[PDB]
Amino acid sequence: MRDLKTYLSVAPVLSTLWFGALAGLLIEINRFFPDALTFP
Amino acid sequence: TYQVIQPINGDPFIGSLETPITSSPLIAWYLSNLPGYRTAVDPLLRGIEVGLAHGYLLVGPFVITGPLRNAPNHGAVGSLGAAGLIVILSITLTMYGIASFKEGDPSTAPSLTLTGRKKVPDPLQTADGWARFTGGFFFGGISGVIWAYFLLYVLDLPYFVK
Amino acid sequence: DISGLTPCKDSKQFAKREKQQIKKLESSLKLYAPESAPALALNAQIEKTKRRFDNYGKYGLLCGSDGLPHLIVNGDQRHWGEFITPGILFLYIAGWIGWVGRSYLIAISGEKKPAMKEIIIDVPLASRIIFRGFIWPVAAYREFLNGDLIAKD
Amino acid sequence: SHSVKIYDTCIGCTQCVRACPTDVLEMIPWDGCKAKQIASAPRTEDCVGCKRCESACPTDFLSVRVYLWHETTRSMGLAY
Amino acid sequence: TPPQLDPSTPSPIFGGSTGGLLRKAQEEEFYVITWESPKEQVFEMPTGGAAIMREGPNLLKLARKEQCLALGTRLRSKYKINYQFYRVFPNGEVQYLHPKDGVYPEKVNEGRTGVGVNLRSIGKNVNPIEVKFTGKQVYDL
Amino acid sequence: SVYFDLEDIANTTGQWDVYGSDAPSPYNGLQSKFFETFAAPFTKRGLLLKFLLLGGGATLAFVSSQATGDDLPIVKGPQLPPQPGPRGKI
Amino acid sequence: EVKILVDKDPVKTSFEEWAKPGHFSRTIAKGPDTTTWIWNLHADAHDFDSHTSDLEEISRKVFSAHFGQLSIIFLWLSGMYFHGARFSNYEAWLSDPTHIGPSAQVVWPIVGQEILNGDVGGGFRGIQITSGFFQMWRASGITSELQLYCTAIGALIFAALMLFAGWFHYHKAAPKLAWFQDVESMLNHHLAGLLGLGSLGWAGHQVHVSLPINQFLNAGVDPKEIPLPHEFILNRDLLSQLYPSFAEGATPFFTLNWSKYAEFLTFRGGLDPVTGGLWLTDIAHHHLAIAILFLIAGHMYRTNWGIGHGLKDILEAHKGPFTGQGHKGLYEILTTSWHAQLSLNLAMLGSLTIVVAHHMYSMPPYPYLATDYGTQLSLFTHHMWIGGFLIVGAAAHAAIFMVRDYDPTTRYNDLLDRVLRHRDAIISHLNWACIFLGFHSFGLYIHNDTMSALGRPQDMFSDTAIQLQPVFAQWIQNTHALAPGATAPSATASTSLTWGGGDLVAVGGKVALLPIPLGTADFLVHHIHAFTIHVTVLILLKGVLFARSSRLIPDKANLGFRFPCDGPGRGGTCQVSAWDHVFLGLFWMYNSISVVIFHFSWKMQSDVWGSISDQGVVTHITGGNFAQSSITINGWLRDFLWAQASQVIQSYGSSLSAYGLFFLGAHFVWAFSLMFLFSGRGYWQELIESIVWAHNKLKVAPATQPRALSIVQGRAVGVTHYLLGGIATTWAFFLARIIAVG
Ligand code: CLA
Ligand code: CLA
Ligand code: CLA
Ligand code: CLA
Ligand code: CLA
Ligand code: CLA
Repeated sequence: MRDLKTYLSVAPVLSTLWFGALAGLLIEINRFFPDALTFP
Repeated sequence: TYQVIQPINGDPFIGSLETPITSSPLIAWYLSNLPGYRTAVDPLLRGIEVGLAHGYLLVGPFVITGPLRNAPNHGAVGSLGAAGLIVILSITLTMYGIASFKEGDPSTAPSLTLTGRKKVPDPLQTADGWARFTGGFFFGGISGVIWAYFLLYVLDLPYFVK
Repeated sequence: DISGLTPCKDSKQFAKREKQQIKKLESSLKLYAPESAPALALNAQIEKTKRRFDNYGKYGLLCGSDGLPHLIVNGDQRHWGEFITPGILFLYIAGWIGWVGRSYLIAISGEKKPAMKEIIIDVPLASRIIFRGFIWPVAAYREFLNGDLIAKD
Repeated sequence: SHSVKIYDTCIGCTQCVRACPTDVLEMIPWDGCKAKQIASAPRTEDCVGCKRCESACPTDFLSVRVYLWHETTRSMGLAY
Repeated sequence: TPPQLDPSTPSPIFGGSTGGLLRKAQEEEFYVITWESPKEQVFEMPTGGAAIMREGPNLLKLARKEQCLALGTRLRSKYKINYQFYRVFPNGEVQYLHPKDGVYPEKVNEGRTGVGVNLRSIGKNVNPIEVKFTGKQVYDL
Repeated sequence: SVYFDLEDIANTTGQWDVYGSDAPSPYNGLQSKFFETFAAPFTKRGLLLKFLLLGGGATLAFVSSQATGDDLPIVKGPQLPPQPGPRGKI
Repeated sequence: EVKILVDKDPVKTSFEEWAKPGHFSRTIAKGPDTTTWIWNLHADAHDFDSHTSDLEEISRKVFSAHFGQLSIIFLWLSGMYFHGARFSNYEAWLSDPTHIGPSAQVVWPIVGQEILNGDVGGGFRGIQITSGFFQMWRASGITSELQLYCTAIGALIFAALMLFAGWFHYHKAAPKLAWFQDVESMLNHHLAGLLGLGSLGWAGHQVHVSLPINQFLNAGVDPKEIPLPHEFILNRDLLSQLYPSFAEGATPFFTLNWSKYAEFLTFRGGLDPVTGGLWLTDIAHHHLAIAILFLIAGHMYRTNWGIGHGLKDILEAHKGPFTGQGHKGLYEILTTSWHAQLSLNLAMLGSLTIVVAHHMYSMPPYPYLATDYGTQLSLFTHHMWIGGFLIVGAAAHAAIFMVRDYDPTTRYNDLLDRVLRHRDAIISHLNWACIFLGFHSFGLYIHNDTMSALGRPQDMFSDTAIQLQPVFAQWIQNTHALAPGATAPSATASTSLTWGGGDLVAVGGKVALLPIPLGTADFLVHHIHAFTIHVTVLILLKGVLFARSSRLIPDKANLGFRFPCDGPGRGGTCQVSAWDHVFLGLFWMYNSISVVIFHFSWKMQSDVWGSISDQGVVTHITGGNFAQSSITINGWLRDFLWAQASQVIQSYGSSLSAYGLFFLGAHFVWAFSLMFLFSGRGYWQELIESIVWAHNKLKVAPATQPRALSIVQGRAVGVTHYLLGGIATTWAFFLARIIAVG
């Protein structure tokens, strides 16, 4: 349990989780606010 | 059992091996009877033979594959090209001889046979010997080119490919 | 307008581009039943294109002699929404990231083997640090005055 | 022949000598270090310049330095 | 130590290879490594292949000093055999090389004088302009 | 049993003449006399190099200068009216 | 004696070693000091023989890794079947395979990417696929989307099974070393058990599920009214109408009247005119014969009873006057070295993949595969690349065996010893052969280019000029075309339409196959192929043979298999390790395979593929321009590279727009690789020294000290990016061209 939490804190796993969350956020923003060239 | 491949001359620490390609009696005799390995005879005659063979062999490609191959003058043009190649080869031989051999130095050829018997080293590896060899080569090559031309386009013998 | 450009609500090339895009989309509509799902999907694309062009008209963008929007960066007060405001937002996010990274690197520096917290991240410590970037300009300024920002070697 | 030089930052752990592929270096008595020995290069004519000694040098900076110089048949590793 | 001379001892059993001596040994030099073995055994050759070392004296001729030293270190590490090697010239001159003092060079020994030892740190070498238009190098000073 | 002798370095290092033959001349005496007589001028390496280079250069220049339009298209020259340029240039 | 030998609970299942990166090696387990550690962890992950010296421990690891790989492959197959069942137009393609393009991928409507859902036909929008799964599914008799869903579920279950098997055999029941070294039993089981029984089962499926459903499909009946496969087993009457011989049951099989089964077991040759592929009745008989052959083959070796052969006995009895003791000692080498077995298997598999690629285009086995040009080109190129990579890996692992596991004192072999005793002769002869082939192959192209540029078309090497006819290949073609009449009397047609039987098969107004003519241009490309193959062989064989030692480095074995150099001494000793030789040979393998696939593409588009009208006239894609244009480098530059790239460069704004983007990306990556290939790490470490100062000035310097990539790692990165960019450029260009124009 402790060892598995230590493994999930390793660089590649944390990196893929973080970038997946970022990609999902950006994708949803672009889905609901598409084609933004300026900032109104 | 019975192995065929042996170390060269019985010495396992010389960088070669004895194989049927290199040490069979037929190939050994054939190589020993070529003009390039006739140690005890004037290099001029050996060069004559070598040039006679090579200039004769050089005529065909120039005559048949050349730019003017389809012209009625193809034979003479190809023979002239072969003669020019022989001249260039003689120039290269003279250059190598001048660069490699000094007039006073003795021969660089080995003085032992395969059986360890002392022999006279080849005079071809001297300045005078090489000069005689290249002169003979030039004279033989020009004559061979002329002979091939005479056989092909002066007597017009029914050769299949001309 | 600026640099000889005309607003995209006036330029005829912009409207011609919008008409040609819709015509290109409507040619593939002919190959499907009027009630099919591909016909419903190309119609959504047509509405998306109409909304895009209408928005580009409304925001007040300048278009060249090609019918395409052109950005104005020099600092004009009526074109701040193309470079200045997005740039400020980017500079706020990037400074946030940099400051959270710097604080985490400082926090693990004084340990026995600090290279193990750089490949296996102390997630609770990162959670503590992360939300300090919301006020990163204030702290970054304040360590400039005191002298805790730059190492004087 | 390349040039091999030894500086007094030597600690005399003999690492260069046993890394020599052509027996160029050796160890000689000394008094400037705790080991009471320093390296020497009396046979640089057999040097090939592979710089294996510098890879075995623990001192910072290197205590044995190899400078590539005039090339001979021995220094180019030619067997023909 | 008085260096040992070169007898006519036998050679390891080998079938021959194309990696042996070339004409450089005829005109420039070659090398001879001699050792003593307690039993007949297999050993890899530095020129490729495996040979049989005989019990008693063993003599082997090679093209380079590096080959001789590589074979010697392999013998010392694997078979625990002491070795020597010499340089032989076309005129029959033999030059004893290693072990030069009778002691291997990684072991300190009296009677050796330092060659190429600089009594300074590597950072105290002078700049090139100080040796410009002279024939000397900065590390030779 | 041994292949290392200090008195015989040539045998030790393999300085052998493998295919060299010490047999007498296999050529006929009259033919050898003829070739010796008529190839003697070409046995001077200093003279041969100069003669070959200079005579070959002169022969090459002469043959190139005597070539006709049938042998070389470059000697024949153009036979067709010239093409015009992209925008009326000649 | 041959028996199951296992060890119980050898390794405890715990998460403790997951939290300790680098646990598998002594050096890496201590943690990182610089960034090099991070790379060293990934480079040594699967180097099992470097982790431990125990052969049994290594063997158990490879045994479990194979189970993991099998689980991954099963997951991939399950995904393919699920996407065929859920996101494909397979059921519409079944009713009109000549006018509908296969598609099994549909993209989401985000950021405008929904343009990639093109009009593939059948009321479907998606991405056209070139894997050939639709034709294989049609051949297998698959008719509905439900049977693909069940296959996906079964593949998922099998993937779970393989994963559990790997865990169980590494942690619960680990086989002993003696179990792995039972090579006779393994060979017997893989020959008779795996291959023989697998082919027998597939033959049964073909004669029971494939033949009837495909007979219904080729007759022109709707797929939705074909009886289900089990209906052909339940009432045999349905099977006794297509083939009345089934009414006899298995009596003809047991009474040795096999000609009674001639209805569905045939020896025809050629192609099915309705389908354009091999006759299914031929394929079923092929598999049934292969099953018997392999079942008999798998009974050759002795395991526990007296009958059978001993592999060591066979090996030790093959020796002669030129090879000394012969093959004695090879059994010990091949039963104690994983790397030698890996090398041999990689070479054989890579060679077999190329044969598969060559045979699949000339004898299309699947229905409606020949007239789907995009699938054919993609399959050929894919299998060529796979074969080349496996062949290169064979040389790499042979070099690894030479460096590590070679030991003449305990594992001597006369053949390997004698090969190492004349390696100079081998390498010099291969060098001469490479130079001769390079001249007499490529310099002919330069001669042709110069003659064409000089206004002398009559002096070139061409069919209207000096000819170089491949007379031997022409004779082989003529011999194979006459086989049905004299040398294969029971065969009706030749094994391929390309031999020259003077017939062409057309399906849907499209040419499937026709006699392929050979001329001077083919003579040129074939010798070009031979030259590149010889150069790759030279590079790899020189690395394998000179890995342990050379005249430059007498002790190259002590430096390892993968080292950068041995210093600037001896004039310079860069890239002397066996690893570098593989690194260099990858480029030449890439060159050779690129030339082969370019040859295939141009020849197929010029002389085979095309369209046929209802008059009898054939019009090829490029109109037979290969013979007169593929003889100059300018011809390849203009009529192939420039002419056929016009598709991928005008694909913007269409469904093929993803191939132009990949075209540019591949060019970018290929150019990017040259930074790594042309430079060295000494410059980059010094450059990093200045950036580290800037970070230290702002107190943001990491504890893990930044290091430039190692000398060997930079070469690996450069070659990987080079290969990726090069292969992706052709992938995009080929796919765009053959989808737009094919
Ligand atoms: C703590 C993170 C951090 C910070 C504060 C900086 C800060 C700086 N870097 Mg830098 N850098 C970083 C990480 C960081 N870097 C990493 C990870 C790399 C390797 C890819 C580099 C590679 C790099 C180069 C090659 C150069 C700089 C340069 C610079 C300076 C100019 C700004 C610049 O060019 O940014 C550009 C920054 C990058 C290209 C890298 C950004 C990488 C990501 C965004 C950082 C992520 C940090 C970490 C993962 C998050 C921490 C999470 C934690 C809470 C658990 C500036 C002092 C330049 C310089 O010295 O000129 C003055 C320069 O030439 N950096
Ligand atoms: C090699 C096998 C393979 C491949 C290449 C694909 C590829 C694809 N499948 Mg697929 N599939 C497969 C096997 C495969 N599948 C199998 C075996 C099944 C049966 C179970 C399916 C069932 C299936 C369905 C049912 C669907 C797909 C879909 C898709 C497509 C979109 C996938 C996607 O966006 O992921 C979705 C994204 C993720 C799964 C996220 C990635 C997760 C990683 C670990 C990162 C996690 C970070 C996370 C996202 C951040 C938030 C975390 C949280 C803590 C904050 C894509 C082409 C979809 C499609 O084509 O739509 C039209 C679709 O609907 N597949
Ligand atoms: C049930 C869970 C479980 C647990 C707790 C362990 C625990 C352990 N195993 Mg074990 N193992 C398991 C399941 C498990 N295993 C299964 C199912 C298999 C069969 C494949 C194996 C096969 C196996 C072998 C062969 C070995 C171990 C070893 C070990 C030990 C250290 C391994 C380690 O650090 O893993 C951390 C490593 C990982 C988490 C890597 C997992 C990578 C997966 C399997 C492959 C997926 C990659 C895929 C291609 C990704 C593609 C996308 C990418 C491009 C982004 C440890 C005691 C090793 C040992 O004893 O140490 C000496 C050892 O040699 N195990
Ligand atoms: C008829 C018996 C039989 C069969 C069918 C196989 C089949 C296979 N063996 Mg194998 N093997 C056998 C007997 C058999 N072996 C014996 C007797 C020995 C000891 C001498 C070995 C020792 C052995 C080793 C050391 C290795 C294999 C491997 C493999 C796989 C090669 C990969 C492949 O072709 O994928 C084909 C894939 C399929 C056909 C998919 C279906 C999977 C099959 C049906 C499962 C096999 C079940 C097995 C025979 C018995 C299960 C035990 C039972 C208690 C459940 C393949 C699944 C290699 C491998 O990948 O390991 C995992 C490997 O490294 N075998
Ligand atoms: C079944 C085949 C097979 C097997 C079992 C092995 C197994 C092995 N090889 Mg090997 N090899 C193979 C095929 C195989 N190889 C082939 C075909 C080649 C020729 C290319 C090589 C070339 C090769 C070399 C040159 C070396 C090995 C080495 C090794 C050993 C260490 C492997 C390791 O730790 O890698 C760790 C794995 C990685 C570091 C991952 C690398 C990721 C690659 C480079 C990216 C591939 C690109 C990808 C497909 C595209 C992704 C796109 C991206 C945007 C996501 C191991 C025993 C090494 C060794 O020391 O052996 C003892 C070694 O030096 N092999
Ligand atoms: C287009 C670029 C190019 C070319 C022409 C070559 C050429 C060659 N490489 Mg190569 N190479 C290249 C790029 C290239 N390489 C790159 C990028 C790499 C890095 C991966 C390598 C890596 C590499 C390795 C690792 C090896 C080679 C080898 C070879 C040689 C193969 C033998 C051969 O074909 O000789 C024939 C010569 C040619 C085809 C050259 C063209 C000659 C034509 C006919 C014109 C000549 C006319 C005339 C002589 C001009 C005289 C005029 C006068 C005024 C001078 C040959 C010299 C191998 C080798 O040396 O084996 C012998 C080898 O092992 N190369």
